[PDB]
Amino acid sequence: VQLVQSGAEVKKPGASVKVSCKASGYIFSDYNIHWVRQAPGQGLEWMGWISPDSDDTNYAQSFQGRVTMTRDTSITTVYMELSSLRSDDTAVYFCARSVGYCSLNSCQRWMWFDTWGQGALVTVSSASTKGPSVFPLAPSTAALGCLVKDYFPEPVTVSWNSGALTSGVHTFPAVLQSSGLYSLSSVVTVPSSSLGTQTYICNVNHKPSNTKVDKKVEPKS
Amino acid sequence: PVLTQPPSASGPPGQSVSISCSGSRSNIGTNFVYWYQQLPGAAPKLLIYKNDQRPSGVPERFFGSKSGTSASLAISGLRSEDEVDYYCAAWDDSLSGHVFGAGTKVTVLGQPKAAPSVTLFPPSSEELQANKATLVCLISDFYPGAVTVAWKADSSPVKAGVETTTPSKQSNNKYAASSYLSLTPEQWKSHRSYSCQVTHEGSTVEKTVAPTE
Amino acid sequence: YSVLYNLAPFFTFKCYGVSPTKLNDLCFTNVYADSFVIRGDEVRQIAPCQTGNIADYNYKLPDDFTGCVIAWNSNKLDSKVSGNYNYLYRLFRKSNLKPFERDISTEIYQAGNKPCNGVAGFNCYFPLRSYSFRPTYGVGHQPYRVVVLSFELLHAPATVCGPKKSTNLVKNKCVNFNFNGLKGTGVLTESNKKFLPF
Amino acid sequence: YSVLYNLAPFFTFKCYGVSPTKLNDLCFTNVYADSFVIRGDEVRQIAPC
Ligand SMILES: *[C@@H]1O[C@H](CO)[C@@H](O)[C@H](O)[C@H]1NC(C)=O
Ligand SMILES: *[C@@H]1O[C@H](CO)[C@@H](O)[C@H](O)[C@H]1NC(C)=O
Repeated sequence: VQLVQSGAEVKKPGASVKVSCKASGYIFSDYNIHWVRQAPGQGLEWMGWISPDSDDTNYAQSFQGRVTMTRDTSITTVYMELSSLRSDDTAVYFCARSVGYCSLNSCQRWMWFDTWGQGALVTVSSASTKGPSVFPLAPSTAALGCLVKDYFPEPVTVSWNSGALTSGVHTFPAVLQSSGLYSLSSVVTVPSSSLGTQTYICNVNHKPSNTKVDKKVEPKS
Repeated sequence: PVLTQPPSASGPPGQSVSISCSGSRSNIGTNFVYWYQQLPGAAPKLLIYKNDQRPSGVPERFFGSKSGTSASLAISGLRSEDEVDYYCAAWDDSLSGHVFGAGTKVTVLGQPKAAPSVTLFPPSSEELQANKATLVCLISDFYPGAVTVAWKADSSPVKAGVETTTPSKQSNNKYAASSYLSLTPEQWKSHRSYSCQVTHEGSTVEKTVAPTE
Repeated sequence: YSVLYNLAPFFTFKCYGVSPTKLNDLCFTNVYADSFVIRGDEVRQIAPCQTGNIADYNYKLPDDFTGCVIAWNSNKLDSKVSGNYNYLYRLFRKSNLKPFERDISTEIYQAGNKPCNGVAGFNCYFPLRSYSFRPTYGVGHQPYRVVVLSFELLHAPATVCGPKKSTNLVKNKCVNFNFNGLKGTGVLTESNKKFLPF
Repeated sequence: YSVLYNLAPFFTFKCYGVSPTKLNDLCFTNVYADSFVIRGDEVRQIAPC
């Protein structure tokens, strides 16, 4: 079957997040949907399941009052909402589905998840949405690039000459500073003869803050 | 109540790989055990359900059993498609909730030794006009992925204000990393030179920049 | 006793003791209700002096029964796609059950002499086994919602029965009487005897 | 008299003479088994007279 979920979202500690999973290709009225979370550095952690036709729900001991369950069988969607999320909730959301009906507690030992939804990635860190600052790195075979400084949150896309320059382009992974802002750099290897003739412009785009900066790299005498 | 698992597993091709997953007396035996596999950058999928039962569309090289307390499985042979982690799942009566393991990323067991490429960049003039300065040291094309970054100010090493990244795989199966040094613009001019020392497999490559080019 | 006929047709309506035809004439003092679900092959097991699945290991019925049982099909509600795992039974137990006794535990059965005691394996299995209601399954595996309407003899002042009209009585006349389910022919006269208020 | 209960659920278990509840207490001298297959409408036809 098909189990689509909401796209990636960004959030701020202490705020609220809402995701939804849509059920199609099977009868929604008698098939349970389970919620599980997968954080980097550890494995899956169980959260709970929702009754699609009934209203009784069961939650984990760690998430007894933190989670909320909302359903609407008219559009066959399950609404998942979180309130007062902590800073360590940077993870992905899976709308796992199990065959049959398991409204009771005792049926979980014969219960397995067949099809899984797409990963709804959420980024939570103690920082505000701030546009990046782009500065050129003058060459001193030549190496030139642009550093993407003080941006939040992930991700950023960098390109050279609007995608025309693709050979020798390397994008380094981001780093975490002490101020909570991220830094990234991308260098490209170019011949030393084509320095004063060809123009190299880095195209830094930051989709969460809707910031696009085009900076031209020039040699310094 | 907790389901332990080793962080990773290694094994040569055409050889069984041992994966361990152990729990409590109520976690294992009182309730059935389940196994799942997760593709990198995708959603996990069901692999083994109902103890030793094997589903359709899943091959027979996966042999798993929960034993009495510790669940262990082995894979007959190894392929490139088996580079996925495995999660062991079971139900706990006291916790009244499902538990999952950490995961074992099986690595298939070539690349020769390569010296790292180090490029150190001085702070930009536009950044210096904004009362900021950052030294960018870029590390690329080294194998294996284990480097140590040391920053030297003239003759005195500096430790405050350095942020380095974990080594990540490149397109040509090489490794790369980057180190950043947040520096006061008044401190950049006051020093004669700055050096970025990269130690890789006992060999050190150092690049030196100057405030006056 | 008239609003239960519009739910679903009754597969069986056997009644030990009290005959269904005359549920309105009698008047009992207490009504016992025991509700559970059974499969199609399991319908005959709700009977006194039976064994195997329910009347030996799950729901023991007493030898003397004066109540009634109501069985009906519930394919429209309880049966789901790929079955329902909420309803269970107990198949493994060390001993039998007393009549009208409910048991529940999380322990696992010790079939053999091996002291497993919390670890599954040989001669140590889970006593609870789930059963499903699939549409592909036959009548032998279908949801049959049943109730046990247990009754008892008239040894107490009657409380619950039908809404029969209570007419005014007469004295010193040859008139039939119906006092809480018992009927007879005679005359009603005032007597000077004494009855403790209980 | 314990492995036959794990095969399949029983539609009918009527027993003439001996009662099914006390098969363990007695000890018989001759056991005859006659196995065949019947349809649903012919289940009740396995009966005397
Ligand atoms: C059972 O209750 C529901 C709830 O409204 C009702 O729609 C249904 O008619 C009831 N069944 C009866 C009265 O047989
Ligand atoms: C009948 O024999 C087969 C042969 O292996 C076995 O798989 C099956 O479980 C047996 N049926 C039982 C024990 O009810």
